[PDB]
Order: sequence, then C-alpha cells, then structure tokens
Amino acid sequence: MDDDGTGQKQIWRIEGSNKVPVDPATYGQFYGGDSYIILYNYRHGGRQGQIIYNWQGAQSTQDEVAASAILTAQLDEELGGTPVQSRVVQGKEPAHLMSLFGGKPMIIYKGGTSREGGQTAPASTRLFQVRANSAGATRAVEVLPKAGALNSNDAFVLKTPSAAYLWVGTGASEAEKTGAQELLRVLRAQPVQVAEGSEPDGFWEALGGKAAYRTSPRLKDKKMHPPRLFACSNKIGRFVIEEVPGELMQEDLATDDVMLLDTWDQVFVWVGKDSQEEEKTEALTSAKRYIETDTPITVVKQGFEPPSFVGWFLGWDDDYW
Ligand SMILES: [Ca+2]
Ligand SMILES: [Ca+2]
Ligand SMILES: [Ca+2]
Repeated sequence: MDDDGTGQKQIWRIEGSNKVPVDPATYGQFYGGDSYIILYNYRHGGRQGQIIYNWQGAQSTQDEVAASAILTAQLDEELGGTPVQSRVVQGKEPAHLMSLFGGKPMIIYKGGTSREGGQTAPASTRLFQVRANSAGATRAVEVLPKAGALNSNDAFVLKTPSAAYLWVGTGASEAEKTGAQELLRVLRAQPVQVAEGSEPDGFWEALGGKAAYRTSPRLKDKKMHPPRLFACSNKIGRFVIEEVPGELMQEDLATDDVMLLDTWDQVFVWVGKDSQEEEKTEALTSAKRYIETDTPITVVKQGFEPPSFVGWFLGWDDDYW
C-alpha cells in the first residue's frame, strides 16, 4: 500500500450489537477490551479507493467479535460492495493502518465496554509501555502499574493523580521516546524525565515500591538480529516449526504447543501447559541444531516465566490464563 494515510476516516466502536461513532478528537486511541471498524477513504495513483479495517483488541470478547462481523457485512453492503476488507488483531497491524493517525502512536487503554458493565473508568495510577518496531511504527499499551512491568528495551509513561514520569530504558529508541511524549500530551500531564538506573524515590513509590523488573543484556542493547518467535507443534501428525510475525504478544504463545524465542544471544523454550512431551524434546533438538549451524538454551514453563523472557512481549497480564 503506497497511500500516505491522510485520507478521510471514520472510526466506530462495537457496543453490543451496534457500531457507535468514536470521538474524532480521540482517533488513534482504542480500548484493548473492544473491537472497532475503520472506514478509510483515500485517493492514490489517480483513483479513489476504500478500505475497511476490522480491528480486534486483545481482550475483546467473542460476542463483540461476532457482532462486528455482522456490522461489517452491513457496512460493506450499504456501500455497494466496493471496499477492500482486512481483518487485524491488536499488535499485527500493517504499516498502512499505523500511518492513518498522522505520525502519532496507536494508544491502547486497559478496559473498554460490555453489555453488562458498561464503560469502565480509568484507574487513577496508570502505566504505559511504549514500543516501536524496526520501521518506526509505535504502540503505547496500558498495563498494570507495578515495578515488575518495566523493561529496559522500551520507554514507559507513568501517570498518577499527583505526578507524571517518562521512564527511558537503556535500550529504548528515539521513536519510543517521541511516542511517550505524544501519549503524555493526550493525558494532559507534564513529565519528569527519568533514565533507567537513576530513578527518583517518588517514581518507585508510585509503582508500589521498588522491585526487580524485565531486563537482560539483549533487552538493554541499543544497537539492535531482532528477536524471533516460533510455534513448534506435532498436532498435524508430524513435528513442525513456523515463525510468528509482528509484535510479540502473550496471545501468540499457544498453550497446547511449545514456543521458541530466539534473542540471538539466547534461546527460550516456552512449554505450554497442554503441550505433549515429544513437542518439547524435538523443540530442544531443533534449537540446538539451529544454533550449531553458525548460547544458552533456557526452558521455561507457562505461568512461571522469568523476567528475561517476558520483557520481549508488548503487554503482559499475570492472570491471562
Ligand atoms: Ca469489550
Ligand atoms: Ca524497544
Ligand atoms: Ca500440541
């Protein structure tokens, strides 16, 4: 897609069985608990065009997903069947969708709406993980405001009732720092800038006390062989290993298989709780083989992941499974 992302867009959120307009002043901000529809009208190389992006937040329920399916069939038909359709889950957005918000980062809040509970209110202390990919696309994902949630590879924003902080990992890029600044503008708070290793007492206090967090040599490295995740499985009748692209999300770890995370200087073998013995044995064999064609191999179990592993994921919830 060569279009520059500056065409007219409309964004609706799924609320029960309806789609409901989102405040246009907040375009680029989404609730991870919800599902959205973006109708993007553009003009490129002489001709007009249309795309519908169906965006699914990582905590969106199965009924929201079914309701957007009907809602998109309705929109498609209202428009005469003219648009290009594309389904997208959180963290796997193509470049073109990321460009729609004017160089701003996509911001993803905790919470959302449901038929039962309505619109959740924002917490009074919130933490945001700001990560950008090789190509400069930036995502700011809200997580639980604990010290353990930090990782040296990224920038973070911390907003309390009384103060705001912009924490900067040793490994954080300039695109991640810029993105944190833009989140801070949307939050209407002015930051105290904080480098990793020289945090003020107020920063730790606001996170609930100082603690160990997600770090390693590789996570700390600025230079960036950026890490690769693989799914290993014998569910089809034989053992195979395929790559999982896009941002590393916790949903990508298949709980009935074994996963390999290659951070170059190390290889993690994550073992799903419903994976079979043979999947782990063969994955250990394949990792060892891949390494020797040119390094610790660390085995980790679902629910008992060390911080060196978890730091590579964009958002982690300890009560996800
Ligand atoms: Ca929801
Ligand atoms: Ca980073
Ligand atoms: Ca399996």
